[PDB]
Amino acid sequence: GRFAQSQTREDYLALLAEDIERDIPYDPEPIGRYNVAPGTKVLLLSERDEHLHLDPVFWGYAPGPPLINARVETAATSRMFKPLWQHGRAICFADGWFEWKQPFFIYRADGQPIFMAAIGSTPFERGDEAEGFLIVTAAADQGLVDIHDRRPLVLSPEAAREWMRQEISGKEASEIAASGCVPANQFSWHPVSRAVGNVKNQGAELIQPV
Repeated sequence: GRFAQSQTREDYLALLAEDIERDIPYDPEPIGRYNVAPGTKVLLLSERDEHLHLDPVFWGYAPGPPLINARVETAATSRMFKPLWQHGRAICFADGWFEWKQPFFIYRADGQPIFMAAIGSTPFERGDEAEGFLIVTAAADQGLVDIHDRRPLVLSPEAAREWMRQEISGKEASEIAASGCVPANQFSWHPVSRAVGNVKNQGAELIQPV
């Protein structure tokens, strides 16, 4: 599991929320992460107290090496994940994600951010070291099948906002996940350097065609 989250907070928030619906202090500095790895703290978007918040949350979830993904096919009915599907929905924004067929970087053709569905342990603001978030995954569709069998569940801006709502049930979230998934025809992709494999590599070049 690996993705890029390189731009500024405002770059990611433009499609999701007007200024007054956010409690996300202004910071003009790019997040600047070209190679986001599991087991690190990642800026995670969620809704509480009627506002969007951005909290640094552990990418991983360990029961009693940590899990990093939750399959959409089973998460909502999972004995482990069903409560998180109900109460711990979030969004992890990104520029695109990496997968290894030879690594590829996958991103929206229109250049807009991807809003990846996530589930995790609320309250997110507690900075838990073990009970963090997971990225929800789906089966690869269309051209993506030739790269890998899985992909992140990516939601449209409308669906991402709905997904995060505390007034939305697990059942409603399952409907939103189905109808709001961004299909593969909306993405482009290209091979990138093999350097992305080593997490010590963090340069801007990692997302460029090779």
